[PDB]
Amino acid sequence: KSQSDVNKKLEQRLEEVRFWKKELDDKLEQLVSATEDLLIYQTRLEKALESL
Amino acid sequence: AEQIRLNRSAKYSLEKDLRDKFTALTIDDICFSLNNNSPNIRYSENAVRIEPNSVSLEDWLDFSSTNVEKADRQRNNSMTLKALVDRILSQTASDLQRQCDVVDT
Amino acid sequence: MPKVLVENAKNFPQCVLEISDQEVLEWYTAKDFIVGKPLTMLGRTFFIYDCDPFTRQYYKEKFGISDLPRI
Amino acid sequence: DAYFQEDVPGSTEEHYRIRQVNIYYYLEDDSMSVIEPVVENSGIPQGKLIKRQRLPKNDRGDHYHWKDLNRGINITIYGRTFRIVNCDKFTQVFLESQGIELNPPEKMALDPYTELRKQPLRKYVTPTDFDQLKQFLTFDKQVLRFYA
Amino acid sequence: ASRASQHELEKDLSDKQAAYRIDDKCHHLRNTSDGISYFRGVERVDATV
Amino acid sequence: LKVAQTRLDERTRRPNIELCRDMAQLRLVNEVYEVDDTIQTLQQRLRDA
Amino acid sequence: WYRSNLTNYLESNTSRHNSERLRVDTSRLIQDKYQQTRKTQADSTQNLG
Repeated sequence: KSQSDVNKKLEQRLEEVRFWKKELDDKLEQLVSATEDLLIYQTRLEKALESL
Repeated sequence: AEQIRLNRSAKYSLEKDLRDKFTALTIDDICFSLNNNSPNIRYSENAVRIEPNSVSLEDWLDFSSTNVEKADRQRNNSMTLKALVDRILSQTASDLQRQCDVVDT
Repeated sequence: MPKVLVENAKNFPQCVLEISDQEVLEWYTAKDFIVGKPLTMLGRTFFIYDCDPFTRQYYKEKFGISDLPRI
Repeated sequence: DAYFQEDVPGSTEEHYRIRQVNIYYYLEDDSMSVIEPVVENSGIPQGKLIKRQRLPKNDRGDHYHWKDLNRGINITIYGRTFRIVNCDKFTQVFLESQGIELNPPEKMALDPYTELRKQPLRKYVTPTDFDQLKQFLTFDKQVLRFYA
Repeated sequence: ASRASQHELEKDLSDKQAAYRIDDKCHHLRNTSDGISYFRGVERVDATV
Repeated sequence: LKVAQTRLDERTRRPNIELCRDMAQLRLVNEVYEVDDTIQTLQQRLRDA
Repeated sequence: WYRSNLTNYLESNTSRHNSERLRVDTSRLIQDKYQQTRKTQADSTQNLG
């Protein structure tokens, strides 16, 4: 019974860390996408100064 | 450029925490896949000890939540600057076109 | 026997001195006498067709030739 | 670590000059210093080059920050133009932590006077072993017969 | 005899564990994940036993 | 491209047997090439335009 | 004069049209490469899965 209880507690710990890793990864996707939008807007500004 | 720097700093911290999550996950997978007759199981040492660099569950969840909300806040700032930059470019193009037209007239 | 010589034979006065070690770039070696091909020594062509199996074992064990033929 | 090119006039066996400097950025007060490590046989009064104070960047009196200090860049100060080449692991981890992509590193330019200021290596490579005595003791009574 | 069989299968499970784990990282290794470096030769190298 | 490279760099650390020419091995080895050729076509289009 | 008054016109026409064709085709090449590179990943992923 004690070993089964330890295994169950390990299962909840795995599920918790997996959920938070998924949350971090899904936020990283959008953070990198926002950085890419900032980079393309920076390229547009460089084109604006060069055409100026 | 400053907003890109802030986004990349948030990227660095978030990637730090994510690879820490992966190595903790593989440690816990090895822990969970340990049966009674598995090999490489051995007598330990002092072992049973609350670690002097350990943190609490509430502190761990607070750290993860703070990282997520910091990244989301920087994304919100990025979208706000995106709208501001779009307005600035449109205004600059309109002013230059109108001034060139009135000079030609 | 010397093969192709250094690029100073025009300056080298062989009316007095012989073909010594200082001016030979390549001497004739067993990497030349592989039977089944021609050869040009002195001023004439020898086509080499056979060798004794001592030479055959030498060429098997040193230069990796395993197709050493008979003509 | 950085270098700056000096066009020395009226000098034999030299027409340009590369001097090796380390550029330190103190985060405690956002200050800078430039130290010049000394090479042995050079008559330049080498030592410290720029003291620890906030180095100006523009005409209006802005100090250089760490947000515009990367690898492989040109930075001008007090007339001169240093070429920052590399940095250490601490500067790398700090800059990637604060969110600055570091440029790929380049190779460090070398002083011609220093590199012709080198003695030769006085070592020699010993000859082979297959001399006349090995050739007589190893392949004696061994000839290669052919038929032509 | 059975113990030798046990060991063989034991090492097998260990190998399959590494497999699942390594091939897992791969299955979810999407863009903007973590490492995603620009190695050179991953295609040239090939020693599948 | 970067994804496939790391995806193939870890699958080359699999232990003993595991290392198998799985459909992935082919597909992943293909990805690298394809994307490399893809980027190449695009590179000329730059010089072309 | 009328001959050199047509030369220029020709240059413009040709040059202008050349660009249009290249640009039109380039745009397509982009959608094409985008699609496949995304797909290739999808395929490679199912294999690893």
